[PDB]
Amino acid sequence: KAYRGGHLTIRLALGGCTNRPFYRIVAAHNKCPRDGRFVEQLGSYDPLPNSHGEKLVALNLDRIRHWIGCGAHLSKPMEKLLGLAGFFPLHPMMITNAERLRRKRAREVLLASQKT
Amino acid sequence: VRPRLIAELARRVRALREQLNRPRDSQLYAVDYETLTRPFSGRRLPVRAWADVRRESRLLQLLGRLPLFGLGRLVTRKSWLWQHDEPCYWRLTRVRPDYTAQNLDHGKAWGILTFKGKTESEAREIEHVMYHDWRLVPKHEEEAFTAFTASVPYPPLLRAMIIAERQKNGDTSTEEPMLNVQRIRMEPWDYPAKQEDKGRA
Amino acid sequence: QPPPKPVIVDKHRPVEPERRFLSPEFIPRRGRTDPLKFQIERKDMLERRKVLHIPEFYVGSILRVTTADPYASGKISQFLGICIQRSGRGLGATFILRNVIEGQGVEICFELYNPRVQEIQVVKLEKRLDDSLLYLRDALPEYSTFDVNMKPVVQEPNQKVPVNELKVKMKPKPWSKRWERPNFNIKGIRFDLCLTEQQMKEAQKWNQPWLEFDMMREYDTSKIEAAIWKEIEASKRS
Amino acid sequence: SSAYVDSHKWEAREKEHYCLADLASLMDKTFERKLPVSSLTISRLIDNISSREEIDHAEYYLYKFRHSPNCWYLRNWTIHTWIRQCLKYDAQDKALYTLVNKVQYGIFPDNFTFNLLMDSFIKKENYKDALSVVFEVMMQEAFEVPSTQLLSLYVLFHCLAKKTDFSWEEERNFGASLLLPGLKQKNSVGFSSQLYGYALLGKVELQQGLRAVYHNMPLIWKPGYLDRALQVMEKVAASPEDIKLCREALDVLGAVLKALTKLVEQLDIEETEQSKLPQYLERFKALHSKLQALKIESEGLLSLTTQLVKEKLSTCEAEDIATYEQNLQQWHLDLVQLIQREQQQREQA
Ligand SMILES: [Mg+2]
Repeated sequence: KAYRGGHLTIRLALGGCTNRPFYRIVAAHNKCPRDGRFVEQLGSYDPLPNSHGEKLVALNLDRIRHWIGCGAHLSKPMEKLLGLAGFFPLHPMMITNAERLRRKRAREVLLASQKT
Repeated sequence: VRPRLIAELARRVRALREQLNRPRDSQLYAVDYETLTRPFSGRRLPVRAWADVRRESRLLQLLGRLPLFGLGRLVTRKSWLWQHDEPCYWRLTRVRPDYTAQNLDHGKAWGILTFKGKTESEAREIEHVMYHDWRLVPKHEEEAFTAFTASVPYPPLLRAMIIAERQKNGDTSTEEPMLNVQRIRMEPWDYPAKQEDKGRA
Repeated sequence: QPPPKPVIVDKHRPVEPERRFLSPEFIPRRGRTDPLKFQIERKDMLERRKVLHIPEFYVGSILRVTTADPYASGKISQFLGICIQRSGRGLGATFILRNVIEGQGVEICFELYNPRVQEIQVVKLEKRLDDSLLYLRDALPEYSTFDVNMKPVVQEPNQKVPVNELKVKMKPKPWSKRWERPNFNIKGIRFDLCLTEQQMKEAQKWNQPWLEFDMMREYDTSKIEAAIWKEIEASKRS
Repeated sequence: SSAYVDSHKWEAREKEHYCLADLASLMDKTFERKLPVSSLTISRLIDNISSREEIDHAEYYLYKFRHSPNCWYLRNWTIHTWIRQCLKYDAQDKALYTLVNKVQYGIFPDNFTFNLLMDSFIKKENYKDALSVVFEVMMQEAFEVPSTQLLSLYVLFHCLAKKTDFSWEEERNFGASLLLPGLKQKNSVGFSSQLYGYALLGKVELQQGLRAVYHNMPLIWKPGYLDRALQVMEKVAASPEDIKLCREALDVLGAVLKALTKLVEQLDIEETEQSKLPQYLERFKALHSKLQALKIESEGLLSLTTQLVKEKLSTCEAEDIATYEQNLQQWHLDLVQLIQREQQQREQA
């Protein structure tokens, strides 16, 4: 399936049955479907906690750097996870979300202090 | 193998007919200020440009009030001069209006430009000509208006990787790794584009 | 914001002065009767002419006609066609039009004095070698196929009649009128491909030279057309 | 200036003597096949024109040329062929309609040609004609020319002879037109006319907002027209000769009448003119008192002072004539090449 124009894109593929999402970071074209074919399977991610409570994620640093040097665009969630990892700069929208959550928490604590 | 000819015939015919009788730029740029909808498209305009299209005029509409559309006359990007206090303009070199228009209020024209006093030694093409965001500066108060005047640390994991790499290599290199940032010319949004790259209905 | 306007002038001393042209329907027929009939019908059609313009035309000309019809979209009927013939005298004179549309070759007989017609227009004014072009029914459709939306070919205000010297290919022999005979004196058709020397020479056996050599059947007109012109000018002045 | 208005060279120089009818037929066929056509056809036509109907034919052939595949050329010498062919046969209403709806015609006469036109207008002694025409000159924005003195005379006379109280289009036009003639930096007449124009523009703003100040009109977008007028007055008081007239009386009347008791273009932090009115009036009275303490005879009629300008007007008309002959020479030089160029097509054929 030769897609006109388009561009390679490292993004998330969904797996697992309902109520059990399991993401997989993988390189694929911009035009492929969500669970469409890919080129090279890169890493995995579990948005659910394990028995230890921590959540699992795997990165293939050398291969990811090779794909980026060859040219591949990034999707907001996967580059967000990368920035949270530390191999990548942190996300400004993440900073804004954190700041907004803290503002709202302070506002709610102030309202509670007023009520009590 | 069986060849096919009607496909190529229809391709050639469609190409010839469309390049012959494509829609006029003036026609497809015309706007009705009562409903703010371009004919031939039936599409609405963005909220940020609603008032601009209601009130302000177009580039050729402004340039129709002086001979030869004012070769070298000051036309400045209203958006650039409202987004930044610095002056930015267009050294318009070539002009060509669309004669099908009654008021001759559309066409193609461009030349050299400047952004923050950064002159370009090439007469390239304008961007977003059809917008109602064009302001004409007269020849008085001309020179006064035209007057104009390191590194970042790597990510933590990346610098740790490089540290481990050069430690296995053997060199100490206690210096923290860095990259050049003045080379990276982060360009503002408002830097113009190439018209021929973007297509046309 | 007025629109533009078209004009056409032409001032050449030897070329432009085309003096006079008469209609083929004002003239009477060889038949015998009181000239009073002719003159009253003539003044009638002239006081109608004061309303209706009839941009003059000829056989082989293209006319676009709009008429007031009771049963039609908007109660109007618009038709474009080639002038096959003009027949009749007096008020009931008519002209034939023809055109091919949707593979069908249609023809109409429009009378040029019935009030039912509203306006007529000359899209093209030219003249063919043949007096009557009713053999276009047997001719190929591609000669008769004309566009309904074709714009008027405006002619110079005073010039000679453009005569297109051409020929026409035809459907094979099974014709309705037997045009190959010399009784009709036609030249647009092309015997060289429509038939052989044998067939043409066999058809010219019906030829008789004497018809044109005779001088007692011919119809002189000079005095009649002159009186007609005089009466027309009198009505115009009045 | 009969000698300035007369020019036999133009009417007795380079007449094509081609058939108007043949040129019209050629133009009609060329605009039927809608391919581009050079200005040579229209130029030869106009040069051959000798009749009213033929000037009208050229008028709507110019319509068709504006609507033709080429419009940028806009040859001033062809424009002046047309202007002379119209004004020698005296089509007053026609020329007025063209000059007002130039957007449909696209006529842009230069300094000397327009000065001849306005001199003929003087000779026929019509006022509202010249008024609308100088409004169209303001629209053209061509005032660094010897015709600036004529424009000044016209406006200085008509702003006094108008006597029309309330009309927003007309008053805005007056206010905007009274600026450009005075930009040549000459004297009291000049900069005080600039001041009164600033005052009129600020008045139009205060009474109908800043929108019309620039919507259908090229102006600067700063709302402080009264502030700029105060700046002008105080810098003049600081700094020549200042021959003043009682238009400051009208300025005071407007200021006080505005002091007497939707899209938001103004910036929030900055003040609004409605709230600036008080300090505007305060500083206006202060500058008035300062100027009276400092030229203020208020008797010299402004239109009378334009008669003294006739001296240097008659001085600069010589340079204007000289530039006109230079333009004629350049036209005769570059135009002859275009005729051999039209012969190039026949040589190729
Ligand atoms: Mg039959």
